Amino acid sequence: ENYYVKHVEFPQSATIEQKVDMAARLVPTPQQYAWQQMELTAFLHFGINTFTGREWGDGKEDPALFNPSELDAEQWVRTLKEAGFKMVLLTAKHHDGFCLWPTATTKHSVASSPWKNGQGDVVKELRAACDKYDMKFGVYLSPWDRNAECYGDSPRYNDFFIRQLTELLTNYGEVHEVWFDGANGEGPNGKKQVYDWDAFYQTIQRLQPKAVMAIMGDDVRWVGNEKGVGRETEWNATVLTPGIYARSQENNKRLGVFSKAEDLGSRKILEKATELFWYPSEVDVSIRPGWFYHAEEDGKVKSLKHLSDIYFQSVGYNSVLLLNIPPDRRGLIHEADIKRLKEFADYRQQTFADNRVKNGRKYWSTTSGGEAVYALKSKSEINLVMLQEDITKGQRVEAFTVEALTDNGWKEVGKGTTIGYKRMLRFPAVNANKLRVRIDECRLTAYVSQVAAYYAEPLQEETTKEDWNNLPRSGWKQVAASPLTIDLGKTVTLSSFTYAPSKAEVKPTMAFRYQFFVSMDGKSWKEVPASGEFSNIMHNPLPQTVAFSQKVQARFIKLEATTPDATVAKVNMNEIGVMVI
Repeated sequence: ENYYVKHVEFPQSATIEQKVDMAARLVPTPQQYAWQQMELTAFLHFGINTFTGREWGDGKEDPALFNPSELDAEQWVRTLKEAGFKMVLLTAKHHDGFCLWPTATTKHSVASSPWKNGQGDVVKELRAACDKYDMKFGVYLSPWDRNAECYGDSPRYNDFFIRQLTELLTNYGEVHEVWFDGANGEGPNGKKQVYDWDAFYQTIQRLQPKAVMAIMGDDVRWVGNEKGVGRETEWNATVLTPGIYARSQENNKRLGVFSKAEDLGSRKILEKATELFWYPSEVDVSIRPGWFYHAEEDGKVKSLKHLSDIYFQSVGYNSVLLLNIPPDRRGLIHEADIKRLKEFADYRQQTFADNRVKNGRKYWSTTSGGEAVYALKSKSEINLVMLQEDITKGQRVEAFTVEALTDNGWKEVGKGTTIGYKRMLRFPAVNANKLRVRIDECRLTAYVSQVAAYYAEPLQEETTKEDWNNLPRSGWKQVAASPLTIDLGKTVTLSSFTYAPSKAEVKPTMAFRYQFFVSMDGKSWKEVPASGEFSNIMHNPLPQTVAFSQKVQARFIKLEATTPDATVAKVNMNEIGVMVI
């Protein structure tokens, strides 16, 4: 049994059967395998953009603006260690070109900033904190540089880039990941850099034998979006050609593949492929809407439910999750982010504390149609199953089914396609005493190395914060759907009600003409005087607050409405707000 490390070329008139056989035996390097094991890593977007409020800087920023008031990289790393992250990855230089360490290559760095009298080095402080907490360290060094005069004079910039890279990879200990962002906004006009990606790779390999080269790299593949969503069917043995190879643009176009594409490795797409790459997916997403810190987003840190969903759709979908948490203008991770990271870590810890499968590491070799049964611990209730393949021998599983043995027989609890490094399936809780896994389809013989099962507490979405409703709807009860009639849950005095079409979107069924009524007992209804028209709502579906002439006492409210077409409107309780005095 032989394996192809990282790349395999199919012989010129290989049959699909031969391609499948070779594909099944394509395997990660030790560095790629070690990377995969991390699972959960942290991005730190920090730089001059933190101080200007921009997501992308333009290269004209004054270094004087870089001035963190109380920077503490130990606070960053302690927070992230405690939250479960296995590496921290710093934006040493973003597209704006401002360097966070005193590089010999340019004046456009912390050396030209007032921070610590020009004597600072953020990269150094982060490395010292990683040293203290035994945290792995990675660097983001933007290929696109909007400050450097030599950008787009290709050989000069390539040398410049290598000199920056060499500093980062020489003076700051071991580096486990080097991130080369593909983003470039020069556009059809402006500067045209031809990067020497191979020389950059040779530098990395010489200085940092453990490192993987990511994104514009052939070690780690961008998942294809920034929203935190991987693929249910995730082939890390992939036809997608790393962008750093000169042949990539033509070969990817010929196969109809690109980073965001749906299918990057099915047998169907193998048909026109002439080679295959071990090039595994990394899901990058921010804890906030933006990558850099904005105070405006302090109330927009992603909810626990959303972060959990991201986890299940990343780590649970055979990707590594790289979650960004941006330090602020103090040079600290903000309190809101800290609290939410702790919540997320506590949720994962609770969820994975008690594996209910006994003997789940019985290594299982099977071909298509094979089944394996696993006993559960006494009195198990489960709603989460985790599977792994032995990817040291390739990625092989193509379809599978999972069943749980109840008091009243086997119940199907999930179905999937790929497994890979790790695949998790969630389903409604069941009480069961065994689990059965069936490999419906696989390449060659599949090797399942673990099955595990858990009870994950179901999480509720966060309540949307609305400045036009100050009586939480958790206390309301719907009395009637049409006309929408609502018991607010106690007697209040109202200054207004608001009608907010769902998603602020126009629809044929929206309210236009209306009468609003109030009652103390839900039987005797008094009309509240109002214009009776949500004027222009069919061209502007943003919320409309109807300010009352008088303070209005109410226990129950009722909205009678017709649509722009004079039909009966449909209104949901979530589209109504009130302001209590």
